[PDB]
Formats: sequence, C-alpha cells, structure tokens
Amino acid sequence: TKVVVENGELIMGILCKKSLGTSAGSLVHISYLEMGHDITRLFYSNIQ
Amino acid sequence: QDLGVANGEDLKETLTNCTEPLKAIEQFQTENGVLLPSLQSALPFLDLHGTPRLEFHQSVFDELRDKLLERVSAIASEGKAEERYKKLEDLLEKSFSLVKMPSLQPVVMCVMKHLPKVPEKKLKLVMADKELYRACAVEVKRQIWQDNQALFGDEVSPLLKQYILEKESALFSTELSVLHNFFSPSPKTRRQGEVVQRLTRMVGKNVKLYDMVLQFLRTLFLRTRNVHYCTLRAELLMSLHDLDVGEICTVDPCHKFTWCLDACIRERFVDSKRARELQGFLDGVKKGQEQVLGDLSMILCDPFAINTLALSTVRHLQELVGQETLPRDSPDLLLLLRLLALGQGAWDMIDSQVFKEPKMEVELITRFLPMLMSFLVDDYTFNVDQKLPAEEKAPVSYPNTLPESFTKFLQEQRMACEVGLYYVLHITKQRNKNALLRLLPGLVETFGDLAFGDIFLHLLTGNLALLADEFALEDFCSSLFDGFFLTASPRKENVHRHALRLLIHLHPRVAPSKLEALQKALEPTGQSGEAVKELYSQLGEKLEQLDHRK
Amino acid sequence: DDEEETYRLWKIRKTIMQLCHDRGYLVTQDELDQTLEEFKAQFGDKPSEGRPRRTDLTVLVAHNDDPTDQMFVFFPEEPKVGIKTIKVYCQRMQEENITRALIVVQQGMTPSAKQSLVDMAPKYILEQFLQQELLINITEHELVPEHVVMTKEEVTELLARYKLRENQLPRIQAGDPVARYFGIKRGQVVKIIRPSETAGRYITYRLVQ
Amino acid sequence: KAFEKKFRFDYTNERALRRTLQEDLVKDVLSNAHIQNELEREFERMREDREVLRVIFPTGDSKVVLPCNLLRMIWNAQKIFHINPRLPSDLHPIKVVEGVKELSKKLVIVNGDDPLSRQAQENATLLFNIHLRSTLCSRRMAEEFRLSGEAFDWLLGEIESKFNQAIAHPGEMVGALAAQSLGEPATQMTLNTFHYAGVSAKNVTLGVPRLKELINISKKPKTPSLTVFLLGQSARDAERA
Amino acid sequence: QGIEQISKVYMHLPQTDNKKKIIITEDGEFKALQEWILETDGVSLMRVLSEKDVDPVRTTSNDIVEIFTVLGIEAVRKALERELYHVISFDGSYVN
Amino acid sequence: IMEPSIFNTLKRYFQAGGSPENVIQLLSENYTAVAQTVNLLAEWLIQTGVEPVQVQETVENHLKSLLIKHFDPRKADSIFTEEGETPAWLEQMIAHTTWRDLFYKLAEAHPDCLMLNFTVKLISDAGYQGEITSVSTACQQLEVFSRVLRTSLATILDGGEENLEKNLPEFAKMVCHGEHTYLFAQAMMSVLAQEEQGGSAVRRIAQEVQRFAQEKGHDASQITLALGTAASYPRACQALGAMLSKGALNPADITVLFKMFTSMDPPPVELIRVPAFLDLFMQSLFKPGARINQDHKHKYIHILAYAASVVETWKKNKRVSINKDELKSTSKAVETVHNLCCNENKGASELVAELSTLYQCIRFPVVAMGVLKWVDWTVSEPRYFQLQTDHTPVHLALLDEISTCHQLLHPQVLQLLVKLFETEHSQLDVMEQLELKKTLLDRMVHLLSRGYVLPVVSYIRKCLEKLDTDISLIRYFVTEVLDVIAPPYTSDFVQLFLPILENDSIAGTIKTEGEHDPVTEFIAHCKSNFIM
Repeated sequence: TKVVVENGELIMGILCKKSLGTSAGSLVHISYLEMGHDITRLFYSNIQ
Repeated sequence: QDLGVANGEDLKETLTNCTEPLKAIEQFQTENGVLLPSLQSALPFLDLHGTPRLEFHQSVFDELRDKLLERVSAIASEGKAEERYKKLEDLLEKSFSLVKMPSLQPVVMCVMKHLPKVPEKKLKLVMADKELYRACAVEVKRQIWQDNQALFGDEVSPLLKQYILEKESALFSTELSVLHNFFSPSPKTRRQGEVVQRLTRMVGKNVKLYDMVLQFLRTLFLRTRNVHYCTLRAELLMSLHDLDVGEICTVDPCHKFTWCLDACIRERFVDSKRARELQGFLDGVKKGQEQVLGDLSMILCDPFAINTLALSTVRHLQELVGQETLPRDSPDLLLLLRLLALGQGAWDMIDSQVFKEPKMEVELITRFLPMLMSFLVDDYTFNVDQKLPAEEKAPVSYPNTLPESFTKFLQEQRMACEVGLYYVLHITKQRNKNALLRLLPGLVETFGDLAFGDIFLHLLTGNLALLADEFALEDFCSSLFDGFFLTASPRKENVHRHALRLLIHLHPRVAPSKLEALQKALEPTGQSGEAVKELYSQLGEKLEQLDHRK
Repeated sequence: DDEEETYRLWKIRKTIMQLCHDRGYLVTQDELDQTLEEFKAQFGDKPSEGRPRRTDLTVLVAHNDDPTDQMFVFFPEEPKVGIKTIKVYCQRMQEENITRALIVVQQGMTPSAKQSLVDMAPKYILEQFLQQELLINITEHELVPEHVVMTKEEVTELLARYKLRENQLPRIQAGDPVARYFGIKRGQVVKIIRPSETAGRYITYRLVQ
Repeated sequence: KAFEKKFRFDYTNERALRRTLQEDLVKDVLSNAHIQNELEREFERMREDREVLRVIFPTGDSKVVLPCNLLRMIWNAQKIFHINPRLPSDLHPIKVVEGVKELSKKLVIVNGDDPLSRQAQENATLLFNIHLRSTLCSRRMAEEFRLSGEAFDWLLGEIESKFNQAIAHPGEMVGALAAQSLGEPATQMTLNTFHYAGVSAKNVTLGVPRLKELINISKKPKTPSLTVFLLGQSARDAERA
Repeated sequence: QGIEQISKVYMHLPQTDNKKKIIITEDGEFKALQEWILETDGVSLMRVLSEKDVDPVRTTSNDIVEIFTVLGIEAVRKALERELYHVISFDGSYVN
Repeated sequence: IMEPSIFNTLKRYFQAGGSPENVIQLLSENYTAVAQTVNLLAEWLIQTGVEPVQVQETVENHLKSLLIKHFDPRKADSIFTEEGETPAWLEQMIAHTTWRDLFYKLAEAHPDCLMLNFTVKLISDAGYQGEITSVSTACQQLEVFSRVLRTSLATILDGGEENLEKNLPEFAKMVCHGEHTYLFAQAMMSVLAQEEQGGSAVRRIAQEVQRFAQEKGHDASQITLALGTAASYPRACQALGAMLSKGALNPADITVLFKMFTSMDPPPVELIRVPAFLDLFMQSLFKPGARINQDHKHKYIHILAYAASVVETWKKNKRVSINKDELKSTSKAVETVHNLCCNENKGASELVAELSTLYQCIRFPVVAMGVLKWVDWTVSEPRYFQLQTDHTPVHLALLDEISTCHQLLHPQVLQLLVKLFETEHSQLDVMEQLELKKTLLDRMVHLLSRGYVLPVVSYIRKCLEKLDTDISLIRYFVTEVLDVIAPPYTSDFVQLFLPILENDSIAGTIKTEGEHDPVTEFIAHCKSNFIM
C-alpha cells in the first residue's frame, strides 16, 4: 500500500485515486511537470 | 615570623643561605606543614606526580580561601544577629594578624565588612596603613569616616569638585539644541551620575556622614556661591530616596518637599495641587525649627527648581492674560513667586542665619508683572493684525520702545530680573524676533548681571538657534551681538565663550560682512583663557571648510 | 464609577501616546507605556469631580525633527462638543504659533462644529476622535498591517520607477480609521508592509483620496 | 536544538567529515577558516530566515505553495547521476553556498538596480529563497542528500529553468481566470443544509448564503458574529470566562 | 449588562489550531494552548475591544462592513481574504 | 616554606657547581609564608565558621585527587612500581582505599598496570572479596574472579529472596561484563546445581543471571543450552537454540518440537522448563493482539501443558514412572483462557460472563501466570481506564484471584500493582485518579492479607519517605489494614508497621470508628510486645 515510482519504474504500491487521480502531487501531475505535456497525453492514452 | 609563625624572615634566609642540613629542612616542613596525619600517606602520590609541589597546594589554598569567604558571607546572612556578630568577631580576632598577608587579606576584609562595629584598635591599625585602608570595603570606611571628619572631607572634596566641573562643562556643550539642553535630562537620569552614585554609596545608611556631607555642601555654597551644590543636595537626598534608605529619609525635614519638587521638575510645570502641597510643606515649619527654612531655600535655589518655577510663572501669566485676570488675584502665581523668592534668598538666609521668608516687593506684583502681560498683549494684537485681510490692514508697526520702568525693575529687583529673563527665553523659543529685539536692550544692565549667567546664556543661545534664518539680516545680528554680547564679552570670558559657540553653530547663516566683523571683534587677546582660544580656532576651521564648499 | 473612569482615561492617554509616537513625535519612553498605578499617582485617582479631571492632561508633544510644529491634545469636559467650546481651543492655539491639534470628544460632535472644523483647515488643522476610537490602538490588531507614511521624495521615486501616476495607485479613504490615526491628508502615498503566505512579504501603496 | 543539529554543518568533527566528504575536501574544510566563517554566516542567515518564517507563519504549519519542487529535483538528480549515497560525496560545501547565492541572484521577479526594485525583488522571492537555503544547505547536501558536483550544477540549472517557467505571463487574463476559479467551486458547494451541529457553533451561515454575502457587500448579513479572544488568566479560567 | 446589538453569546474551547493560541516555547518548539474563546451572535467591535480582559489584537469579526468602520480597508482586505478562504475550504476543497 | 622541598634541593645544594642561579631561585621558589601550616589552620578558622568536620580532611583529600588527576602519573607508574618498593600504595590501600584507587583505575585504566596490580592485590587482601575492586571489570584474572564469585554467591545464598533484588545487579555486572566469565559462572552454576540438596537456589541465581544477560544484550541462550543435558538429544536442542537466538515463536519450530514430544521416547523434561522459553510462550500466546492461526494452536497448548504438568522419577539418571493424566485438564484450562483472551468481546460482555470459568481456570499456576501477563499487557495500555464499572476492578479482581490461589506470583503481582500506582494516568479526573489509587491500595491490602506483607509495607514506607506520595493514601492504607488485623503480631510486622503509624499523621487515623478501637489498640499491643 506504499506507492513508490522510481527512475520511471513502478517499484511498489497499488495505485488508487490518490496516485493517478486529480489530487495534487499525484503521478499524473508530476508526469506533467517533470516530463512535457504531449508525454502526459501519451501517458493517459496508454493507461486507458 | 609573627605569633606562632615560622620563617618569613628566615624564609628569605633559607633562600639566601644554601649549604646542607637536609634533615633540618625536612623536619622544618614536617613541623610547619599541613599538620595532618592523613596527608603524610598521600604526599608520596604527589611525589610520584612529577610536577613540583607548589601549584597543587596553591590551588587547595585558593579553594579553601574561597570556601571560607562563602562561609563568612553565609554566617553574615544566617542566624540571630548577636550569635552571627559574635562568631564574626571571634573570627576577626583570630585572623587579624594575617591582614598584611595578601592571600588571606580578603578574608579579614570580608569579616570586617560584615561586622556592624569593628573594634577601634583594628580600625586605627587599618587607618595607619594606606594599602589596608584602600583595600577596605565602603562599610568599614564608613565606621572610619564617622569619627574622622577630616579624612571623610578629603575623600569627598574631589567628588564635589568633579560634580561642579561636570555641571559647568554641560553648560558649555558644543551642540546648541533646544531639545537637548542643560535641563533636558530627567531627575532620575541625573541621579545616575557617577559623583551622585559614589556619594550615595559612601554615605549609605549613616546619618552622621549624611549630615557631614550636608555641612560640606552648605560651606561650599557659602564660600563659592555655586548653586550646583544646592543641585547636588537635592540629587543626593532623592538618590537615597530611590534606594529606600529610611534611616535618612525619615529624619531629613526636606524629604517630602524635595520629592514633590522633583515631581514638579520632572513634569516641568507646577500645577495648583502640587503648589498647594509645597505651600503646606512650607507652612508646616514649626516655631523653633526655622533652620529648616534655610535648608528648603537651598533646595529651591537648585537651578532646575528655579527653571521649573519661572517657566510655570510665565505660563501662569499667559493664562491670566487669557482669563482677563490680574496677577494679584491669582493665589497660585503668588505662591510660585514666594517659592522663587525663597530660592533666590537662600544664600542670604544661610549666611545671615536669619531664617525668615523674604518679603516680596509690592511693586513686583502690582507693576512689573502686568507690564509683562502688556508685552504679551502687544504680541497677541500684532499677530492678529498681521492676519487681517489686506483691505483692513492699517500700517501697524510693532511697538519697539522699552519702558524705562521695566529696565529699572530688571536692574534693581532680582525677582523681576529673573522673571523677565525667563520671559525673554520664552519669547525667543516662540521665534518672536520683534519682542526679542524690543527686550534685548534691557538685558545689558541687569541685577547682578543675571543676564550674563551661564545658565541663561546657554538657554538663550539654544533658543536663538531657532532664529537661524534671521541671522542673514545685518540689523538683527548688529542688535544681538553688538548691543548685547559684545557689550560684556571684553569684561566676561563666559559671555565671550557663549558668543563664540553661537557663531560656530550659526556661521553658515550669518551675513558674510557681519561674519567677518564678528570674527575680528571676537579675536582672543593675550589675556584670554584657553577655552576661548580653542573655540576661536574651531570657528576658523569651520570658516575654512565653508569657503572650500563654494 | 470612578475606577472605571481613571482606567478609561489612562487607556486614552496610552493610545494617544502611541498615536503620537507612530505619527513621528517626541514621546518620552516612560510616558509611552506607563502603569495604571503610575497614572493614578501622577493625576489623582478620582476623575469624578477630582484631581485627574479633564484639561489637566492636555498632552503637548513636539516633532522628532523640526521641533516647532505641535499638536497639543485636547480633552473637553462636556460630552457633546460645540462651536463655542472649540473656539476656546482655537483661542489657545492662536495664542500659540502651532496649527495642528487633536480633540478627544466623549459623545458625538454637533455637525455644525464638524463643518466648523473643516472651516479652518488651511489656517490650522483640527482632528477629532471619539472615546471608543482611542480605547484600542488599532495598529496593534493582527488584521492591521504596517502602515508607513511616505515622504514626497519617496513618492516621486515610486512613480518614476513604476512609470505610473497618482491616479493609478490603489487608493484609501481620508476617513479611514488608520488614515485618521496617522492623520494623513489627501494625496499622500502610504506604503503598507504585510506578510503574504505566497511570497513572504508584500509592500503595497495607497494614495489618499 | 533540532534546528542546530540538522542545519549547522558542524565542521569540528573529524570522522563525520571523513564519512561525508572526500579527504581532500575534508582537509580543505578543516585547514581554512574562511570557509568555516562562510558556513557560520550561512547558518546565521538560516537563523534569520527561521525568525522571519515564525513571524510570517504564527500557526505551526509549513504546507506552502512554491514553484520548484526542490526535494523532488534533488531526488531526480540523485537518480540521474547514480549517486550511491553510501560513499563520501565529492562536492565542496563552499561550492554549494556560492551556487545558492548565485542562483538567488539569478531568480529575478523585479528588474532594476535602485533600492526600491531591490526590495521588491527581495520580497517577491523571500519565501522561495528561504526554502532554497533550507533545502540546499551545506549540512543536508553533505549528510542526507550527497549530490555530486555535476549533479549540483544540473540541479542549479534545473531550478533556475523551472523558476523562469513559472513566471506569470504578461497578457494573461488574470481577472476572468480568478473569477472562474472562484465560481467553479461555487456550484459544488451546498446551499444551506449545514449539519447545524449544535455545539454552540452559532449556526454559522456557510455555503452560497455566505459566498453571496461576501460577494455583494451586505450590511444585513444573515448571521453576524465576533470571535472574542480572552486576554490572560480569564482565557484559562471558566469562571472568569 | 453587556452591550446592545447583541444576543446570547456562546463560549467554547477550540479544536482546530486556527483558533487555538499557538505559542513558541523557549526551546523554539510550537505549542497549541487551548484557551477559552467567545463567539457572539450580534456584532459590535470598538466596544467589545474596549472591554477589560479581552484580547484587543486577535479579536476578529464575521461582518465586513463593521470592520471597515473599525479597522479600515486593508484590515478589511485581510478579513475578506480569511472569510472567503473559510467559506471555500470549509468542505475540504482548495482554491489557490 | 621552600623547606617543604628538602630532598631535591639537597642534591642541588651539595653538588650545585657551575652557575647555581636557577638552583638558588628554585631554592627561593616558595615566596609565600608557611602556607602549608596555614592550610591546616584553615580548619582552625573553620572551627569558628560552620564546619571543618572530618569532611574537611575529606575535602582536602578531594582537592588532592583533583589536582592529582592532572598528572596521575601512569607515565612512570610502571617504572616506580617495578622499583619493587613503595609503601605509598600499600599504605593508601590500607587506610584510604575507599574510592581513591577506585577513581584512579576508573579514569584511564590502560596505563599504571603495576599500580593497578598493587591496588587489585590489596583489594584481594581486603576481607569481603570484591567491594573495593576499583572497577566492576574485576573478572580478568582468574584467582581473583573465582574467589570474588565464591564470596558473592555466599552473600546472596545467605541473603534470601529479599536480597535477591538488592544484590543481583551488583553480582551480575561482574559475571556479565565478560561472556567468558559468564561461561565460567554458568559452569559453576551447573556443577553446583547437580545436587538436589539445595541446588534450586543456585539454579534460580543462574536463571536470574541469564535474564540479566538477555537484558544487557547477550545471546546467552546458546550457552544455557550447552550447559544443560538437552544437548544430549541434538536436534531438539538445536531447534531451541535457533528459536531462543531469535527470541520469537516459529510454528515450524514448535511442530518440529511437537513431533519429538508426545511419543514413546520423550526428551528429559528439563529441556522445556527453561523460564525464558515459557516467557516467550506467554508473549506469543497471551498478548491481547498477536493472533495465532488456529491450526498449530493445540500444539502450543499441549507443549505448555507438558512443560507445566508432567512429573518424573530420575532413579540414577533414568526415568521409569511418568504420567500425563493431568495435562488434559491443563490443556483445557489454557485453551479456555486463550479463547477468552482471543474473543476480546468489547467491554467484557463475555469476559464478565465467563468469569466463573476463568476463576476455575486460574486454579492452575501456568494459567494464573498467563492471565497475570495478559492483564499486565491489557491494563497497562495508555488511555485504558475509560470503561468504568467500579473504576474498573474486574481485571483487578482477577489480580485478587491470582494472589489468592497462589503465592509464588506475589512478587510479579506487587510489581504490576506498583507499576500501575507509579504511573500517572492522564486525561482522567483528579478525583477519579485518586479513587483508582484507592482501588490499587485495596488490591495491595488484599496482597497483605494473604501473607505477602513485608514488601508491600516496605514499598508503602518507601513511597511515604522517598518521593513522598499523598499522606491521605497512606492514611487510607493504615485504616484498611487495621480494620482487618489485631491480636498476635509477629515481631517483624510490628517493627515494620510502627514508624509509619507513630510518625507523620497520628491524628488522621481515628475519626468515627468507635465500635472497634483505632490504632490505640495497636499502640498498646506494641507496648506489650517490645521492651520499651
């Protein structure tokens, strides 16, 4: 129950809405800020 | 090699002699060492140490001495008074032979410090030795001083001279400031001076020493005519008050009066309630205790008290003008004048030993004061006329004539002169140049040259700093300097110093022609004092700097 | 009550001292914060027809520099002040040469006297304060940030640096209680330092209108 | 004491420096006293920043919004540059201090050189510079982060770049943006179905009936209140309360 | 007793640290002192602020016009900010 | 006063030669008066002060050691002692051996090996073998350590259960300083415990030493199993060694043990009687949490029952008659108790209901010990006292039952009671806390009723004198004790109960008793007993 994504690879943890949802500091928010914005579009599409 | 003491002298011998008897030396240490069997077994460890056997014993001795000092303090603090005093007396009897030993001298000095009465023989022995006397605490020195008035006077006189010098130097400060003048410090701040604190510590709770100091102050006030001795009397009494010294404050008849006057000085004004309290103190002097009146007059002779009372008198005169009332009908004004009269007559009362209130002259109240009110009245009407619309502006010239009776009052009556001088200071502080020019010719000749006193000149130069822009006018500078300052500067060095200070402060605003004329007129002569020459040199340096700024 | 009256007078005195100090005047340090017992000792502990009555504690203070201008504060005896009462204070001021002054009214001023106060503004300035305004120094409140009056040179520097006019600054009322506390006139930029949770410190400016 | 233990970078200890730094840097720090003076000065600045923060935040919370996520950037530098933080680091703490100062010089909200603009720049990036000093200090970089020199240079570049990207763009329609940012949560808010938990609580009118009273300045609010805080002993006594 | 323009006043001990008195101990650590606070039903500042044993610094209000009459415009800006943040973040939502 | 340096001045006096300027100056270096004598006269001056008591000589020697500690010359200590001389150390150890050499060898202890040797030999020369040992590390040289161990064992064995708490740390800091010394001591314990004529106390002391070893950080369970006969059957002892090296219960390990038990060839029962093993059993079984997975649970219960049930007859190192006819009842009782501790039905809706069955169970000693540990781990949870029936006396009623049905658990019961009494309970009303203390004192009175009195009264006196508790609590204790006891009075009870009653609040004991007389009766009986 402890989500750790490390060096672009999911080490451990189960991703609930607190990991992929609209909460601040989530995986998608950091993917938007650290990576680009086209990359986040690809991220959403691949997940779905 | 005193009582039961081995070699101090043969110790010097032991350091000089140097041949051979080892067993004699060892036996001497055994007999005159730390005579404890328990230490004999512990010494070989010190021998097994390597460091020479001096630092260890010195450290132990110092620790024992400090513990003994702590215990002497504890004995002085704890227990019944008789038992602790007896223990301290026994300890002093056992230890006084070592008073000349530097390592044990602090213990003896502490024991003497905590004793209410040191035996007279030991006190005489201490007095005969300059170093022992110097090392003694003030508590022992009080027991010495109370029965030796000459020695106490020798100790106190430098402080009194220093106090007088400090006051005079404060009167001649380089900075001319209305906000920061001689009367700016609060009484509590003034009592923090080094001389006052040192005198308070020396007197302590001893009434006899306090009376000796009061006698010294009276004698010096009579001999030198310096009012700062009165200032010092007031400050010393109130400094003892601030330390809750009831042994002195309860027996001094001037304590409550001086306290109320100190409050008045702090507020720089005397209200009706405080005036009535001071009057109740004065009227409470019983028949047979009339010398208290001389003491109270000495308190009122304090320049701070005089300044407060005179400023209150001027303010009351202005209020009476506002209220359409005569000076004779105001009891508070009459009371202020009575206090001022006592303060001014202090010297005569003490010198003649005739302790009676000076009679206030009728013509003061009935003539001189309402004429001052007329001067205020002229000022008000001129100010109101200047604000009229231009269509109603008659050519109103300010009244420039000084009545001859006013000048006669300033010349012949001390109280009228004092009140007029403070009125001049008041109008100068208000930047009323017309009234100042009107009254200035009457200050050339005043009662006892009071207009040339250092207090008045200090305040006057400070207030004249507010009229700096008027020094660009040659008529104003001619009036001020030529008609007032230069009339007395050749005969009075202090007037020369005050004029030089004013010129140093205001040279950038003085007209250049008048500036050159004043520089020539204020040139020190061969008989001029060192301070005048120093001030003139400072003025020259400032003038050179100003020329370089062109 | 009599103890309540001396407490109220002491609080008004303390607030007036703090107001004068924050305005930039000569306020003695012990006078700036004195004990209530010290006030009672200095004045009399009986405002009810007694020693610490009004007009006894009219505080006269000068400026820290240029010590000429003074605003010696006024405390009327009556609750409801009028023109014939403020003309006595005008007489006392015209007796002097100083133009600023503060009166501390107990109840509301008569509106005719309110107009009269404006009727001498170019000649000599008079401000008025109710008792409830001076029972709390509002600048000590946590909601009130640090207001500092700016000099004209600093106003010129501000307008030249930001290349904007006095018409464009966010403004402040002349009847603003803080503006009344500092007694600022119209057209006098006030810098305001307040802590911000997003930048640490924020300095805004309020031209007076 | 926790602040001093965590941020001071005690230099007098030998073995701690041996573990945290390489021996050449260890002897460089231990030999020179000018570097020790600079480290003491940066700890002085951090004590000053602590006092400034405690003035700014009287309530004991530190969850504050700032542009550059510095801890995440330090972690990213560690993951990119393959730190292996068991080994002693090889970045000079004086390099850390000077780089932080140069970076604080490089982060510009307000241009100009006159002291008014200098004060504006200081106030605009006061909180962020406090956070930058706190996160990128010498002690933490030597003990709990252990970045390398090239990693530190990349970190400074990344911080500068990501701060320069967060500047408000001239021409942004801020007013409509804020109006929508406030009116969009308005729909998600209740009208008036507050639980009215009767624990005193005065039935504070909350939701839209309160947002409206704030939006149009109502001189007749549904529920006007005070919050009267007691001063001294009366605050800790129910009877005086 | 009391002032006009006010109905029954309710007093309580706070739970959230926004109302709890946050002090700084001599070792620098924050501490939340839970002291009694009052909470009225009317509104009158500059008269409650004048009362004895009332903290004249932290005593805020709920009405804005009353503060504008009492504490000015910038204090009203701060009070409007705090009240707006209160009404927004009551239900756990966040607005920048 | 340069006389005090006759010796070194000597060889520089007869043989000075050359330029004796430094010789004359060092002959002249004592520029003060006879301050050696003046330092002794400081005691005479203190005679007029407060006190230059023998403590004055003690303080002089303390300053001696204070300035000695600078040099404390290890430097030439070996040389000066290899000189084969020096009654200095001998005389100091004869007279001042209290703490001087103690601090000396506590300071550095690496150098001065011969000063240390002389001090240690003089410590050996002292009667009570090891009390001035300048170090608790006196376990290095065997001839000293064996005799010190012998005398300490004699002291403890002559002491008893009361001295078991006072002397055991002072005995275990030596035998646990070194684990080779621990092995030596445990081997001696084993050899002395070979005898059944009083070796039980030796085994108890060995077990306490092993418990202290476990506390301090030893993995001493392997040594304990090596000393025992359990190693004769290898695999079970190896399993125990691993399990006790980990200090936790493994179901696989217990299945390995259980496969070897309950067969026709059981191991000697002394392999399972080790108390740390049973303590780990209690930890893993009767914690309020720590659920056991219902499958090897009966194996746990059977192992505990076999540990605490069976008897044997070692007729010349062989058993011929054992029985297992009561471990079924023991297993049933322990199973019921574990079920009661596992159901944890909220506020004992069931704990109160099955209390009669619990009373039936606690007739057994292992059951009583397990319930005591479970109540210790339940009541001592912070913020527990929020259920209140009569300030929650239910678990304290179980405490009373445990104290009633047995006597060897009384030290643990009193330890739990005083641990709860010393524990300040936050978030409770002050009157509520006071009544909780009253309930605990009622439990202590019940302990006092069943014979276990002297430690309880000793703790009451300790908490009245040292870190003094409320006087009203001691008054209530006296009131409740004297409402139930009266006539005969063994002398020890009177000797311990007199000072707390006669000093410090005589008056509060008697208010409204009347029908049965107050402490006056106890005072009269105390007068009649002793010799005034």
